[PDB]
Amino acid sequence: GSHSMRYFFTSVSRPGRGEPRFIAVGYVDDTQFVRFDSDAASQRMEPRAPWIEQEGPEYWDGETRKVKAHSQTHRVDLGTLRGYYNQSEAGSHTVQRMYGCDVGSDWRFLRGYHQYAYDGKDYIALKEDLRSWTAADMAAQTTKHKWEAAHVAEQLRAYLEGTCVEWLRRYLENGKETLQRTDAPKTHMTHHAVSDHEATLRCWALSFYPAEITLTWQRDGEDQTQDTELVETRPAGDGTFQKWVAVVVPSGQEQRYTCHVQHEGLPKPLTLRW
Amino acid sequence: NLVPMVAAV
Amino acid sequence: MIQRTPKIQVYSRHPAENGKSNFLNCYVSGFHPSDIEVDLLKNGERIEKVEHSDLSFSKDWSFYLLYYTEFTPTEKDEYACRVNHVTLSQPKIVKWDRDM
Repeated sequence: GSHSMRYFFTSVSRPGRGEPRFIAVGYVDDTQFVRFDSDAASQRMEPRAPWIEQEGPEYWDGETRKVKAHSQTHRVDLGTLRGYYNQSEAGSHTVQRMYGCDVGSDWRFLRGYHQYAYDGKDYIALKEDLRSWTAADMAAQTTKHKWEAAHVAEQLRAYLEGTCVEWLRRYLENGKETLQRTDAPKTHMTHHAVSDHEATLRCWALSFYPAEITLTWQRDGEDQTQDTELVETRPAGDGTFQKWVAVVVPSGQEQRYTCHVQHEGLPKPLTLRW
Repeated sequence: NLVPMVAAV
Repeated sequence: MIQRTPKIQVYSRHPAENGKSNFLNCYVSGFHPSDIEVDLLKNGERIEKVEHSDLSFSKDWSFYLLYYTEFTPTEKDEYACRVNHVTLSQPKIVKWDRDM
């Protein structure tokens, strides 16, 4: 189906001493493929997926040069924003930026993004049309005026519809053995007595990719949300994901209850029974 | 492939 | 300053079976700011070799990290994750439950 490339950048000022801590990460879908950490020894953009290591020294030199320039931009932004919000030099503050593109089912450009936050709140974001800006407050309005004058949206639209998509496709081919492979959830159910009249049924989904999944309970063929608990989808640590949902049921009535699993790796949804 | 240049706020 | 407290899950990478090598995970998410202290504990004691994922964030800007260490579960040994953050008065301890 659809695929995405996204970069995530976080800079955190350190008023006591020295420059902000800057961390950049790159993803294709739910797979991290590169990282930069200003406090790491290498001072280079580093590979985090086997399939990106195929790229030659020119790639790595270019991404390092760009990511270092990104770092310096965020450093300046922390100063700029402290001024706009009339804050002191004493406290630590955070800037975050995310950008990237999606390709659709036809493998062509679908959507582009470029958004920014200061201290965890929306600051400025490129609209879906990739032509205008959403500014949250009067500080961001100043940035909007600057960015409109400098035609930043135009530069971004060119990258998002061009280079971004092109390289996303390149990565998808080079990493196809994993990036274009779906791992269906491995599912099972457990049973636990909570009293002599009640039991918990837990429906597990393990080792799946991508992270997107739906797990639901039904009772006699109708959706059941009461007396259920559903954990947030979590990383296994080997590139796959995990999730479970549980329901409390009257002892001896377990047969009424069915767990329903929807995932890209499953041709038809799965139904589990105790 | 990172954007060639990021704009400062 | 918006401040969001971390959600915490402690779990194993693979189905847990006594005497079989595995990984213990502590997944922290939904927090802001990004500064956080996460330790994995064996029988109340801090484990030394613990690694973590590179800092990233979700759509709502909140951060997430996976902390993990190689372990072999036994009948006796107890495991937990200990988390401190600016939003927390004291460290929060979440015990590893095999069923969850």
